[PDB]
Amino acid sequence: PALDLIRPSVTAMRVIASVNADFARELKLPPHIRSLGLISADSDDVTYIAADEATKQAMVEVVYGRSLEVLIMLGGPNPAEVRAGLDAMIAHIENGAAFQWANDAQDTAFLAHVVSRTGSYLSSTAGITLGDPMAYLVAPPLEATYGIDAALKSADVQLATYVPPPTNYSAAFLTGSQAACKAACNAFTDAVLEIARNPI
Amino acid sequence: PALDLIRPSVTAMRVIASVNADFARELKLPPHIRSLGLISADSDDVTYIAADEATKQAMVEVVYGRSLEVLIMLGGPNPAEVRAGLDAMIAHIENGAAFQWANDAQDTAFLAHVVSRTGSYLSSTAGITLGDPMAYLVAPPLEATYGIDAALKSADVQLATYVPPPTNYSAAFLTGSQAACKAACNAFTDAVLEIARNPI
Amino acid sequence: PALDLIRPSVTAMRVIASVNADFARELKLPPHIRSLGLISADSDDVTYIAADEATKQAMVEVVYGRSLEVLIMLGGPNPAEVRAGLDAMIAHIENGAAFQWANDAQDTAFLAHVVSRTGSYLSSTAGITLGDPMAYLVAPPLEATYGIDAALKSADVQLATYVPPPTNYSAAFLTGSQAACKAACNAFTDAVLEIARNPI
Ligand SMILES: [Zn+2]
Ligand SMILES: [Zn+2]
Ligand SMILES: [Zn+2]
Ligand SMILES: [Zn+2]
Ligand SMILES: [Zn+2]
Ligand SMILES: [Zn+2]
Repeated sequence: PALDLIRPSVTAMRVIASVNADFARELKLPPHIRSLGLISADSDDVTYIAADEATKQAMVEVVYGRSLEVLIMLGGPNPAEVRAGLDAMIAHIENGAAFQWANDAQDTAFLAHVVSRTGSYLSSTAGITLGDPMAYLVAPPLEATYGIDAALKSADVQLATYVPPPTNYSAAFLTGSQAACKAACNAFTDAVLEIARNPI
Repeated sequence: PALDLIRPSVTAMRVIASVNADFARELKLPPHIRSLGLISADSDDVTYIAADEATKQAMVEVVYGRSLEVLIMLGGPNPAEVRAGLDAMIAHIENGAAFQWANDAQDTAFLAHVVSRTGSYLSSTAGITLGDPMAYLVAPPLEATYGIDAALKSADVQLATYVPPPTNYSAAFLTGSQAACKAACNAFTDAVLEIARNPI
Repeated sequence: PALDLIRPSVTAMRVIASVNADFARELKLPPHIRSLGLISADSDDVTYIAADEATKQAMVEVVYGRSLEVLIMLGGPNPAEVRAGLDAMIAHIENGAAFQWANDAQDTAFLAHVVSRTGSYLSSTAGITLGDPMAYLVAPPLEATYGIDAALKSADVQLATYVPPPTNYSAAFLTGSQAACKAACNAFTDAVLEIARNPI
């Protein structure tokens, strides 16, 4: 209704304890990576954030990950490090960051979370130092653009990465400090809400 | 009765997460191998084929394996790679290659499977390139010899390894292509069946 | 009553598959150690002996461990080696070495076990060769001192480590042979029992 979460979910899972010679290659795989985790899920950005958050709890890395709703192949040395990694992705997936509705009619959904310590997945899919804070904002395009601008007019932050909307949602990440990351966040959600009630 | 499978089974299992200094030695163990998998089973050849098939799914290798009905000690770096290995052996053991009866009286049992991509266990217990196809034929001695010959007179194949029968069954492996590996296979089973009905 | 065991127990557990950069450091952690096991328990000495006994079953080592009743952080390369390690600590904890009562009134408790092959935890918290036998004697202070002396007057053994009592119990370790380790052990328990009935 208001800002009620949207529990995302895990739809499939499977570990490949020892990726083929020929697969690791075509796949373009560091030598050190012979184990593999396949995770899929519904929300992309909420998985993106998991992939990230499991790059900190197991020595793993996101070999891959795009919107289908998703797929994230987590790479690691032995399986036991990609397990803990997957088992974490789930955990940050089944109960962590979540979209939210922006109207009551439940038909215009947004996403304002703060990543306080980027693991290696977004530090990198966004010109950043590993760990720097971040504001991951996802909303419908138009609802999106207007909200960033606001975002920005709200805190000393910068666009930390930005090809625009053309997810069928605009997403964007803003760094700066981390409180400022938060206000910006707040202000993103208000923007997007004034429009979902009355702009749109 | 006819060619009804003979489900083999797993009788025991145990991982040794960290083999003794002194055991690894007497055992003649590569340094890289400190974990160990003990598997036992009934059918030998069907385990042999598992040992093989788990050498492809976990970075493991068959440190050992002979007919007792069996024992296969799988070697690996950490345990988590010998687990996935054992868990696979089982899987290819509880539901994969299987002996079959050759008479109806259920008392003369054979084994004709095709290993399309040898892992490192048989490529090696048979002058071969790693992965080359293969025809693993097991049958009572006499039923055995007559059937190979046939085997051979059936497809362009070669004996890829062969000390003869003297398992209480003759076994033998034939390489060549892989279709030819199959006909040879077919022709092995017919041979062995004409005798189990009427030669024997 | 007499010498009835005192089952110790495991109160908490948790694996940290990938210890922080900054934690491993402050913690003073070999590079090779990125996985971590936290175990806690009631009896200290009985955990001490586990920590030890799991240093032999998984490639792990006791990064830490003191009396609180306890905490033992087990260090290892991947998690799969610290798991097997923890799972062993438990096993030698839930069913192995155990305190015992020394009176019937159940209020003066002792501990006489023989560690026949020290792993790396005590070989080292006691000038010893890795594996040398050992006699780990824990008893109330006074009950303690009198009993060692006896200990010693009983077998050719040596104090293998000794800051005295000031556990709220004196503990001490005696090496020598391993039978002699045992008599010494026996004689420690009698001593401590003559006093728990009548000295004390
Ligand atoms: Zn594991
Ligand atoms: Zn948030
Ligand atoms: Zn595992
Ligand atoms: Zn077959
Ligand atoms: Zn494991
Ligand atoms: Zn004892």
